[PDB]
Amino acid sequence: FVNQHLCGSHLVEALYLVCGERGFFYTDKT
Amino acid sequence: FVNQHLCGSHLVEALYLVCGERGFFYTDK
Amino acid sequence: FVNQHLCGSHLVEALYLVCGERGFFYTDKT
Amino acid sequence: FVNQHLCGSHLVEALYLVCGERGFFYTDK
Amino acid sequence: FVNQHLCGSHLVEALYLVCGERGFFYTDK
Amino acid sequence: FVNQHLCGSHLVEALYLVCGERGFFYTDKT
Amino acid sequence: GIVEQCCTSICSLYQLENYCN
Amino acid sequence: GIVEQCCTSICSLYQLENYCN
Amino acid sequence: GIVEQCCTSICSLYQLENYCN
Amino acid sequence: GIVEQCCTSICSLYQLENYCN
Amino acid sequence: GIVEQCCTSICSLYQLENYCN
Amino acid sequence: GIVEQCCTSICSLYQLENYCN
Ligand SMILES: Cc1cccc(O)c1
Ligand SMILES: Cc1cccc(O)c1
Ligand SMILES: Cc1cccc(O)c1
Ligand SMILES: Cc1cccc(O)c1
Ligand SMILES: Cc1cccc(O)c1
Ligand SMILES: Cc1cccc(O)c1
Ligand SMILES: [Cl-]
Ligand SMILES: [Cl-]
Ligand SMILES: [Zn+2]
Ligand SMILES: [Zn+2]
Repeated sequence: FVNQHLCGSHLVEALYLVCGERGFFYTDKT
Repeated sequence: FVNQHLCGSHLVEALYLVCGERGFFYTDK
Repeated sequence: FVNQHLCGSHLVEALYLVCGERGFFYTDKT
Repeated sequence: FVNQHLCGSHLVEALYLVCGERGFFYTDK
Repeated sequence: FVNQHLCGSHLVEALYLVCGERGFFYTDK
Repeated sequence: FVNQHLCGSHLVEALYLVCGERGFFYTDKT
Repeated sequence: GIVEQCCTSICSLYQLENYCN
Repeated sequence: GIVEQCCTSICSLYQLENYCN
Repeated sequence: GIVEQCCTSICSLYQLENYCN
Repeated sequence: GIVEQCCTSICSLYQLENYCN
Repeated sequence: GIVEQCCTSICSLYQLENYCN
Repeated sequence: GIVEQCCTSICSLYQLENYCN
């Protein structure tokens, strides 16, 4: 897996594939 | 099962532009 | 909508969805 | 109407790499 | 021939997240 | 073609279309 | 839901905004 | 410039539509 | 146009360059 | 290969990792 | 924050899954 | 390195094809 900052759509995208069927929650900044 | 999996790709990305800071859940089923 | 700098393909992509059926014009730098 | 709408996604993005600074129009119809 | 060409788009991108620094080859045929 | 730094998935993506049927090799950092 | 609805027909930004928060 | 209004500075939605056909 | 032509068959970079400027 | 296998059915990250290095 | 753990600092895979449903 | 030639410095098209199979 990437040792990189995932910063945007890339963050989401990543989550998208990491999580897959499970699904996910994106809060953005907190 | 791709064409909904490749579709979703886009949805999550566009849900990101539109939802800004509010955030979203992505799940179904 | 995002309070963010949209910097590239992201710019285009954005336009793509903001505009939709209308369509768009991308000049790049000016 | 997605599969031309998801397709286009890609076209605009690739028209961006290739057209560099000249720019493009994206429209039809 | 798109729907494998638009598909691949995604594969190369996801092969990028997952393969990190090891790298990959993308080819067939 | 873009006079820009191509920095990630964008790098790959680019390669993807530049190379096409030929195909490609991504080493990442070296 | 979003997928039946937006992966069959094109959701505009407006429709998509529905599935925020 | 869209670039100079939305890359060098942040852009609103409205501000984006300025650039539709 | 681009969509009939490139969303049915694969446009290479070269074909795509046609719809610049 | 990857395309027959992942463009027909969804490859998870794990399956995809197979085509690294 | 996923953003503050994976954008402002690098994230591992594990670290990402924390944010699945 | 493609990365060190096209990320750390700008790359031309040609310069990219160097990295095709
Ligand atoms: C539509 C759907 C169902 C289940 C999980 C998901 O991430 C998405
Ligand atoms: C092909 C097409 C028609 C109309 C509007 C668009 O943005 C694209
Ligand atoms: C599947 C496939 C065949 C040939 C070339 C490619 O880049 C990909
Ligand atoms: C923006 C977007 C992407 C994919 C499908 C849709 O209905 C809408
Ligand atoms: C680069 C690209 C994307 C999608 C369709 C095409 O014909 C070409
Ligand atoms: C991540 C991904 C994208 C496209 C097809 C797949 O099987 C998997
Ligand atoms: Cl697609
Ligand atoms: Cl970026
Ligand atoms: Zn796609
Ligand atoms: Zn990016």
